[PDB]
Amino acid sequence: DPAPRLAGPPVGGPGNAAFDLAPVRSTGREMLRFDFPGVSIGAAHYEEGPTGATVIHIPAGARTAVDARGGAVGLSGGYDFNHAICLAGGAGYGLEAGAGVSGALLERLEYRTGFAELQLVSSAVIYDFSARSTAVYPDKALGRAALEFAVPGEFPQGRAGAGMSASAGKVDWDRTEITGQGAAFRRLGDVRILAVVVPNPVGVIVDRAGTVVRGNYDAQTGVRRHPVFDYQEAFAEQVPTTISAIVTNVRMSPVELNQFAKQVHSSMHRGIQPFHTDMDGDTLFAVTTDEIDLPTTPGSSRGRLSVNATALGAIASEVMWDAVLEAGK
Amino acid sequence: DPAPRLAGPPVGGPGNAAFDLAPVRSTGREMLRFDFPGVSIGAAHYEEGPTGATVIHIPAGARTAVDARGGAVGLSGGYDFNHAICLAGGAGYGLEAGAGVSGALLERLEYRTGFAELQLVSSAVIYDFSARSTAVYPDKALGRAALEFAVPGEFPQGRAGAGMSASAGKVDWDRTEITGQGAAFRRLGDVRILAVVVPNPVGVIVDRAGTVVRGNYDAQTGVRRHPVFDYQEAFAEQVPTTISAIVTNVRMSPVELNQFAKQVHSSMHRGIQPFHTDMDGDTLFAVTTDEIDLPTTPGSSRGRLSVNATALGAIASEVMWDAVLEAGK
Amino acid sequence: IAVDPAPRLAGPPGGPGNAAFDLAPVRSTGREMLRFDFPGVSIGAAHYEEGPTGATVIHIPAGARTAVDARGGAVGLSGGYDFNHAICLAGGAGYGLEAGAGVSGALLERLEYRTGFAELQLVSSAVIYDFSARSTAVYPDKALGRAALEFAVPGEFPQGRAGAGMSASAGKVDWDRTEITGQGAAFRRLGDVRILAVVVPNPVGVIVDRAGTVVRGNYDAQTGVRRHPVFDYQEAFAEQVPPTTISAIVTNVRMSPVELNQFAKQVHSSMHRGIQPFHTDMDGDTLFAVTTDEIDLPTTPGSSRGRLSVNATALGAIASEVMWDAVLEAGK
Amino acid sequence: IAVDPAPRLAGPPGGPGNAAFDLAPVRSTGREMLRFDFPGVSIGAAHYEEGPTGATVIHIPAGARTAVDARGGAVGLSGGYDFNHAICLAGGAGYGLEAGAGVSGALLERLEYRTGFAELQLVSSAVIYDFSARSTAVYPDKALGRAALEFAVPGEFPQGRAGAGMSASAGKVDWDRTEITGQGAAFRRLGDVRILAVVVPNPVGVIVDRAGTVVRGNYDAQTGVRRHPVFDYQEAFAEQVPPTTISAIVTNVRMSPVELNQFAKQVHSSMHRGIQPFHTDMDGDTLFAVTTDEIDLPTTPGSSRGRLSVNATALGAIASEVMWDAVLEAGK
Ligand SMILES: [Cl-]
Ligand SMILES: [Cl-]
Ligand SMILES: [Cl-]
Ligand SMILES: [Cl-]
Ligand SMILES: [Cl-]
Ligand SMILES: [Cl-]
Ligand SMILES: [Cl-]
Ligand SMILES: [Cl-]
Repeated sequence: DPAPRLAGPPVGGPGNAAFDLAPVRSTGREMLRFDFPGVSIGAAHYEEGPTGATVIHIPAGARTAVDARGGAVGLSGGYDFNHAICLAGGAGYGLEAGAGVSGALLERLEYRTGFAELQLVSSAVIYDFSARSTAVYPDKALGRAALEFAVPGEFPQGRAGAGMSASAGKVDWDRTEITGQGAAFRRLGDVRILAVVVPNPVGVIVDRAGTVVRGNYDAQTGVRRHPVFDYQEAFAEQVPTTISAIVTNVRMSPVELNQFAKQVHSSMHRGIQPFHTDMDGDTLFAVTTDEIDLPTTPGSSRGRLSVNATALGAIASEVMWDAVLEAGK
Repeated sequence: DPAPRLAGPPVGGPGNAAFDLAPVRSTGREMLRFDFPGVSIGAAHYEEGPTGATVIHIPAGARTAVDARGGAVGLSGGYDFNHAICLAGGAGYGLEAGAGVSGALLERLEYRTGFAELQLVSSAVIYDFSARSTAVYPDKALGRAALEFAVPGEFPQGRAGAGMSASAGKVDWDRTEITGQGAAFRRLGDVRILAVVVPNPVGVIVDRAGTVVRGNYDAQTGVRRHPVFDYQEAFAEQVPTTISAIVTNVRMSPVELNQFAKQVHSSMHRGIQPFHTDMDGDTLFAVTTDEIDLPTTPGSSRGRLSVNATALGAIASEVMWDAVLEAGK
Repeated sequence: IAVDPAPRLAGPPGGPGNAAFDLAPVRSTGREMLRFDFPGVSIGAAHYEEGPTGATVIHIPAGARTAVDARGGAVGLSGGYDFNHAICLAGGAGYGLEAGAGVSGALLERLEYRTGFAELQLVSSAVIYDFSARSTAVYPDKALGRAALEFAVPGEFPQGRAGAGMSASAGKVDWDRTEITGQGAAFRRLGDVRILAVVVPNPVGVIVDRAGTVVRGNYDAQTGVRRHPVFDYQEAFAEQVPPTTISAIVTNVRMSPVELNQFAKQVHSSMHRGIQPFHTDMDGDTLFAVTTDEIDLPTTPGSSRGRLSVNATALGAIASEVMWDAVLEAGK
Repeated sequence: IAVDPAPRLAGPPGGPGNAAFDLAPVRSTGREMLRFDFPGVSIGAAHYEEGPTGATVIHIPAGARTAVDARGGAVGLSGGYDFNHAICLAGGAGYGLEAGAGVSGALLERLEYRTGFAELQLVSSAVIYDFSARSTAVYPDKALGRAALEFAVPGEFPQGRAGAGMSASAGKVDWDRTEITGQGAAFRRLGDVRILAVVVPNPVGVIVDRAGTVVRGNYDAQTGVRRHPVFDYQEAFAEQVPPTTISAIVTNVRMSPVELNQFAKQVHSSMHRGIQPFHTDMDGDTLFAVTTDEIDLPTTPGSSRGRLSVNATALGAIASEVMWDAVLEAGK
């Protein structure tokens, strides 16, 4: 039962043109540290929003699967191979941050443009305008800044980057609470799994016991409700987005990687409820650096079908739940 | 903590040609009764398998969305409008049951064949051969029988129809348990929601507290395990299907219905874990009889965004969890 | 081909169904047999005279990686697997998917009822609606699918009114101008490379040759000629709004799942050259792209004819021509 | 069109990028202006001489229901929304998606920075890779997209080397045979019905006319003629294996989401008539089908020209011809 963080009602607010916007390097509430060679993370925000962008930079490039769900997807690129993933606020306007990343990467490549040297950035967005009283959005300059701020082995938890103005629980805006962004990391032997998430759900964040921990908080009661209780009573009366990434170092074929993405994404309906709704633009990127082979056969002491991409997906699903809970903390 | 129902190892077994197969009307462990005009359910099995088929008959026809996930889908038709949904065992061979339904419906239509009089049956299957020691599968005659046995307002819970030899928890077959089929029903005002499920998951059935209730039972310990505990230890050591239907009477557009299907299907990763894996052929049919309008605006005392298809999806997700728990009981 | 200019109007359309008849499968021989050299690939074609309707089965007993491309609002598909031991094409609209169950059951029996997951016999099936072209309600049933498998012959294909093509037809702006088509196949061997195309065109649109001439469908008995449907459509709009094809490519060239899928889409779209309109809401157009995984593409795509000349796209372009030839055989 | 037979080889391809230049947007006028009567639809085209590269923006301020059809292995798409206030087509490969951000930001400013979910300004963008056709690394940036919006003119389209078409090219079996294309548009009014096609063909394949003649791309300077790529591909295989197009249709006819989506697929596939090969792994082919929802189809599909003559499929067939005309304008 954490203390509430109600977003409150928005107030006609100023947009980008009204300000000389200074990027700020986001530090969040605390820094997660981890060991994942070849992966860097940067996060930048404008205090003016507040709104921001979070960039996962994999300079060598990495094979990717994208799983998009719901009626409000805001996606650019969605490539099967990426040098960066850019997550941002600002609704569709915030896809501009990824253009800032792309242009910067072209500069770093000394303006080479061979079809194979193309720098590929996939971007996804949350609508974060109800949670504040301005129209500032992540722009090209903010995406460039997030890339510039990227470093190996660090992630700023909470109100940082794309998570500045993320919020949950939207049966009614009077009960919506600020979330954040979150990350979690596990290493098993040589295997590495990093989960990054920016939950801006219509639904609420739920822990492993089934407790609603963030979103749909009623100030009249002091208690959070699972949305289904509201929905069911609404029917009886009246009749008559989360953007995320997994990054791993395990080699998976295109088909395995795509099904892994679907599996991990669906697993997030455990910690976010409802999820994958028409109201949401839920988008997960599954990224592999293609470093570690799975064994040719899937046995172990733990079972005949225990070491495969599905197994990896189950583990990664837990890392992602932990990240969602970090974002809601 | 229910008593175990381990499937045990399969034993070269006989197939359909070896028997004079008599359809049996499946009664299960108990009958669910409900009120849903225009919907009938029949279930038939062969004791010889044991294996069976469950048919949802909507004689007027109903708009449908199909959501298929994983690497082992076995689907026929997958139509956007159906007179029947046929769920069966027998792996891909059991898709034949749906042909029995289709042919019977043509007969009932007096052999009319105008493109608009076409009788549309969508079928999906589970692989149920590891859970028994024969190669008998649901054939045309069994599908016809299931249709013949269909009645309004009844569903046979447990080991009935397609659920005869369904099983869960397949990290290792020594720990796999027999499930069944399940159904649940809710009425809210005029709104009706029926969930039908045949869980044959690689994963396990999980209740709302997070307890593993069916699948991955270790006879050496007397306890069921969430598969992720096995998977994670397998990695540390070695490196280095569910078919379902919702049926409702609420009018939804094609787009709403499709997103509703996705939402409800993903919600099942709460009660089945892992879910939507490469190993699974998970297929959900969302069917509406298009009887009840939702209101033009989505408000109620419960919230400004409380009465819409997403709301319906959240409610239906709970009905489906209840059905999954019925199947595992 | 030399297409026969003569009309073959289907005519209009209280039809009897399967059990009204003592249905004996007939091995379809069509108008002519195509012979092709592609070890591992057999084709069987069976029909019921009483429809007339039929099924055509491509049997690849090793199993072969497959991509499925389905378009339009009227798809009738079973299985649609990424690996198949057989592809079953049939008449009878959705009822004719039953033929593929006949194939599946027969293959299980041939496998001595083994049911290990790696032993599952996988059949993908697709259908055309062929009831407008005849009075009956007879459809390709499980017996007919089993018969088409039993009748499969290595390296032979019956052109014309045979198997699934027995009551196929084209050009459906008005049924008075619809003509019977058939099924068709074509084959090319280029070096070591083998490409087989099989098609059962039952289009809303018409069959068009490489010169742009409409050669089958939309025959107006009042004019004696076939014109493109667009002329009828444009005249219809000016007046009233005043101010399926099922097919397979089979090749022996190794393609990854991703390459094979995009090859399928390319070849399928290429068929809008020979069938117009195509991929419509009215159509259940479904193409299966199958590779037997026998021969590698070179690791680099060069030749004397260009730096990007030997790759899956190039193979797709070649296969597209084989498919157009098959479409013209069906319409001949 | 009368296509110019003369070659326009792109030539081969250490190129400077955007900030190397003081980049002034130029309003593109192309070779000729198409004028069309479609209230609510404007087109702006802007280029940078220093590329040369550009962007073409279709501005529909009411917003319009859209279906997106994307094919191939090289798609470069932003938004891909089911409802759009603008469509932005650009060069610069994935970098040129930035032009659409310029459009989006400008539209937000025009909306006085209102951000209610029902007020969100939705821009879908798609790109061609046009860097082989020039030395520079200049790409359509946010300023260029904003300029293309600012330059939008109701009912006018600049044909040829203009906007996104400034460095578009066709026929990429070998770059030595690649020719500059352009952008193209065509428009038809039939009764009350309006159909606009816009295309930016940068294909791997070639542009083909209705007679089957290759008219742009794969020009062999050693022969003086263009032949179909398949001749090169087949010769390449015999030797070595021995024994993007971005486009939009815009119409005023009401179509449901399902009809509009299948219309998009039909029209897109129809472009394999005029662009061959098409929908290849090599291509990022993306078509936007947009309806302004002004006029109903009749409730029944009859006319004197047939019982199934007035429906979305019929509209698709008509629109397919408008699109082929646009492709030929681009290649002229
Ligand atoms: Cl929000
Ligand atoms: Cl927890
Ligand atoms: Cl199993
Ligand atoms: Cl429970
Ligand atoms: Cl027909
Ligand atoms: Cl045989
Ligand atoms: Cl190019
Ligand atoms: Cl303007």
